[PDB]
Amino acid sequence: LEYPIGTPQNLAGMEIAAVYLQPIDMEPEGHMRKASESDIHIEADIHALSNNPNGYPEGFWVPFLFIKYEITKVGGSGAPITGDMMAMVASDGPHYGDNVKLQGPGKYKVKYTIYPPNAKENPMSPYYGRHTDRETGVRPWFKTFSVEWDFTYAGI
Amino acid sequence: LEYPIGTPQNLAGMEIAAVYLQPIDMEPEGHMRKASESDIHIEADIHALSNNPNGYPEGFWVPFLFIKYEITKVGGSGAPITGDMMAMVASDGPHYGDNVKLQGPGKYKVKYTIYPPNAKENPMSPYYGRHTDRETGVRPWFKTFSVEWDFTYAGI
Ligand SMILES: [Cu+]
Ligand SMILES: [Cu+]
Ligand SMILES: [Fe+3]
Ligand SMILES: [Fe+3]
Ligand SMILES: [Fe+3]
Ligand SMILES: [Fe+3]
Repeated sequence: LEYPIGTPQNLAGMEIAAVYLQPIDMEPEGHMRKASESDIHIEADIHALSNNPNGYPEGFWVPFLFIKYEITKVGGSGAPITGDMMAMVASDGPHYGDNVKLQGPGKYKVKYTIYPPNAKENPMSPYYGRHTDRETGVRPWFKTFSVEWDFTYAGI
Repeated sequence: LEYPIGTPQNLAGMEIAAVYLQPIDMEPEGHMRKASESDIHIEADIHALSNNPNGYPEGFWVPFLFIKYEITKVGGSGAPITGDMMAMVASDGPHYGDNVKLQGPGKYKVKYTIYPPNAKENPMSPYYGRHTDRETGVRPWFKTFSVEWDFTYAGI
């Protein structure tokens, strides 16, 4: 089962939603924190809106992005939980996610930093292209942006 | 306007169609053969079918694949034209494609070799995951396969 973190935010011709669930098992092994050592599996569900400037039809998953997360416990006496999400596929389709260990129940601040395919930070920069010619060309990639939400962790 | 290469073939829970159009200009530069040095831009349009075993909803583009192509001129006294396609986005959405120089008008044989994200040959093996756990898990990736077509090049 999936639990939402705030309401989805629409930016750069995309709908950015943040959900969480029980920790997961993934292939290749050694990328995700072990489920037994994790608290949640945090996800970034990024999908195209109508008239997306980079050629994606409505509802399509936006691939080859790189998402960095920052999770801070509201009022908590702990450091921010940071990490990088990974592109993966599940029963609900492709998404960006990571297995995370939290700092107990309470209110938390979540911040995602979405990097375009051409970003200096994006390892998949040389693997994904964009047509520029008049006939089949699309608009330049969006510039790196951040997105925040507040959520109450109860303990799932 | 795109021109078709035979009829699409349905394999491994996907619909595999081969098209071509005029050569393109792509960002980043230095990956595609120059449009002035090319004859066509060959594409592989791979989309999910209903009941796709790896979690893709119907119509969705299948990402992180690696496609190798082999183009032979029927009866022609020329070497086969080979290469690797690249994941890119255009006005019609994401796909795999490459700029190719043909050997004049005539009948041709096209052969694509589709590699799953976990393939030894696929550079994007450490970049794309798959849930394996009972609840959110999907079926293992398809095994590497080939698809062939015959087409008549008239000259764009
Ligand atoms: Cu995931
Ligand atoms: Cu292309
Ligand atoms: Fe393994
Ligand atoms: Fe294993
Ligand atoms: Fe999800
Ligand atoms: Fe196309």
